[PDB]
Amino acid sequence: MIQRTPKIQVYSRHPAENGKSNFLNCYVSGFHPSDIEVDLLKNGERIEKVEHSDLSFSKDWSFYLLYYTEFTPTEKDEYACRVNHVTLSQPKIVKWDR
Amino acid sequence: QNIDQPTEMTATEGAIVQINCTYQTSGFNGLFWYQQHAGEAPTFLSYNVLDGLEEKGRFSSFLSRSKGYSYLLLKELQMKDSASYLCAVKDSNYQLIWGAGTKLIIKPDIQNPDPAVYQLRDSKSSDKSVCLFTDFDSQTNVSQSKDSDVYITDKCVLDMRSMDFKSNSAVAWSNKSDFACANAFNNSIIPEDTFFPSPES
Amino acid sequence: MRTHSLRYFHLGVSDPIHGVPEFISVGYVDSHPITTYDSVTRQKEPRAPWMAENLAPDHWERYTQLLRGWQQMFKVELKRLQRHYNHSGSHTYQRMIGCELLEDGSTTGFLQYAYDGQDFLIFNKDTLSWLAVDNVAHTIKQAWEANQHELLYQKNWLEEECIAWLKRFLEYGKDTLQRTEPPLVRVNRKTALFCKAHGFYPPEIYMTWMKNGEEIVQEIDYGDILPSGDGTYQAWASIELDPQSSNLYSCHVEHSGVHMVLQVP
Amino acid sequence: NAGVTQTPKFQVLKTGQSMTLQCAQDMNHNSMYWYRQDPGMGLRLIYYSASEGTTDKGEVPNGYNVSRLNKREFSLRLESAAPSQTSVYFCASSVWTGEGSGELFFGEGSRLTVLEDLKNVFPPEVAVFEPSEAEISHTQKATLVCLATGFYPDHVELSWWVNGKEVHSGVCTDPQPLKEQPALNDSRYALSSRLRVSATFWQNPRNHFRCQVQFYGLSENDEWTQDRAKPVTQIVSAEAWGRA
Repeated sequence: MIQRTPKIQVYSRHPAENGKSNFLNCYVSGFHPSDIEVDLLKNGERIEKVEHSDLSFSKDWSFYLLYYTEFTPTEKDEYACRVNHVTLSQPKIVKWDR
Repeated sequence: QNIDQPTEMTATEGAIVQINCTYQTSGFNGLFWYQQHAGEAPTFLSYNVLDGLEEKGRFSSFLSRSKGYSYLLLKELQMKDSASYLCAVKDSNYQLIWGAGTKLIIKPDIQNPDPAVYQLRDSKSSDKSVCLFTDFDSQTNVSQSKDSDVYITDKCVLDMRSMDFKSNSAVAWSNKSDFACANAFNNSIIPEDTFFPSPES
Repeated sequence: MRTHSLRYFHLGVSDPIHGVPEFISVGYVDSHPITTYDSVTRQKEPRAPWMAENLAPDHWERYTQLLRGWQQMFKVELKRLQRHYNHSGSHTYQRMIGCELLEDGSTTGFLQYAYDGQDFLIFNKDTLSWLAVDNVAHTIKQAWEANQHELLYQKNWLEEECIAWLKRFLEYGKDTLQRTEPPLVRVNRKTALFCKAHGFYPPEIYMTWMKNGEEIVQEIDYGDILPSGDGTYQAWASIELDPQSSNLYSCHVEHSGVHMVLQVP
Repeated sequence: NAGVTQTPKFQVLKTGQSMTLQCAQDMNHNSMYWYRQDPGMGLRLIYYSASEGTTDKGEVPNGYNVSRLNKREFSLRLESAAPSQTSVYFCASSVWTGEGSGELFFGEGSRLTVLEDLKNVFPPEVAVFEPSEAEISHTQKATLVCLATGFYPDHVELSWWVNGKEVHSGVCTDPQPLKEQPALNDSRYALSSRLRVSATFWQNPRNHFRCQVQFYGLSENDEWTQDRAKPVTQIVSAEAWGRA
């Protein structure tokens, strides 16, 4: 075997206001086994300076991780998080829905 | 952190003895007892980690976690129980702290005491005269010599298995001219009825 | 004090891709990582500054040796499971152990294993037995239950040792673990009402919607409690608006002994 | 199925000399340990090896080092012996380090004496004394005595041989030696043993009794400069025949 596909949630650290520095978060959770690839996107291309927590353990034996990067949101800039896992046939893109 | 047990205990064959172990540790992951015969390797006897008494044969082991104390109980003592008993406690980081060990000395039950001091035959290859104090009851203690040129061993228990017969003995020897079995054990308190066979002419 | 827990996780992987560790172990107090070890570093190290500051190098050196022993035992145990399941490829073996110190002073303790992310063996420290989920587990259960001393050791560790460690770490980390950051709570429209909370610690929070003073759980959408990245958390809950009748909706939030109500005009 | 095998049983060393103690276990155990045991205190861990491929110091590592050569073997090295390293050394093993209740399986022990100079080393003088005729007629038993005297260090094994076979029934050997000069730090030692038989057995003229002391002493590569004979490892014995 039972492999669990990751739940992917994209959200800002603080309530977003255009022109104010923030952190964009991608929280990936509930997946098994532990190997996973995560990228944050700006306008469809990969952000270079992206940090993440260590692999974390849940009591239901699944795993979770937080990926984040500093940004200032603007009106035209679209953000996403792309995730790949053994349970996914092609990478899954989730857009930051503000 | 420390662990404490008595240095030595003496009891009679057939009786019961309780060997105590008290410990002061940061954390507790169980208490072990080991037996160690003189000149041999310790071997595992018991393990306690919750409160209570555990039996295995003639040996039982008790633990009270709240008082930090255990005992090893030996029933119906036999001569082969003569040994040291080591207690050890596993602390919070799973490291053993070892007690200094308790030497258990068992007094045989002598059914027919016949205390006597015998002169052994000289060896043509030795200048020593040798004297044997033997067959005394186990309450007699043999003291060290007070003369530097006289050597006296401590009592030892021998078992003649074929006859199911045990006896205590101690040996004294010297190459001094004044040495005589009549006075060899003069520094010990020996039985009033000890037999001293006459010397030859 | 609120409820707190201490938990240690092990993960073994039988045929890991290159660079990925075959063995990892991580300890947590509540949501906070406190320690980490893996087969690549082969060192046990602090993951929280208050652990590093209160435990001397001899603590880390000793537990590094113990985790190297665990690493080898996990490899052997996983090799045997995969042989007994008759499985090829990469498989995982996991262990979790820990305890909770509840607000009322009572305690709990737990120990269990999983194979490929599913329960495998579960310890009952009151009946002193292992629950097996299938016949591969049942073979292990038999071997472990024949060692009654080790069952008793695990009961003592869960009930006495684990709780003592937890109290010790809680004091080490008290500035972090015993603090309270109250939530900032707001209601928006997007047709449904969203009740949104952020900036709070600890992460435990209860948010719901009530309609004319009545709670309807099956009508409410509950968001997850998510880390914001700065040590605080955020959460939300939504409810669908009835366009045919007016109703008085209110968001209710409970956090760390304080209750809040936001009535939607 | 030997358990834990360690060597050597006995060794005398001069200050500064090097020595390796060996230890192997055939129990497929993961964890191995080296302890020293000294009078008046509990065992003290020197070094241990939680698993193949790792080792670490115990409570008294200074003056020692170890090698976990493979899963079976764990050697203890004294690079430059000190008199304070005079001790009895025990190797031990356990199934692993995580078994909270797991017991230790011990090897037989290695006794080391470290001396500033080997001129204090002596083998035993061994003599056998025949039973008292008074004892034989009073008790119908006959006690022989063996004395091993003047030896140093206390590295001896005393045994009795009756008609070419080692015997233990009817034997009692002192459990500790006697210091011939109790005050002196380096006193030579004495040891007595008794063998008691039936008078009928002693009175058979073809019965042969021997007491034998194995002494563990110097080796070919120890330097010897004294006038007396080099005190090498050797067997010293004395005998007696039954008397009709």
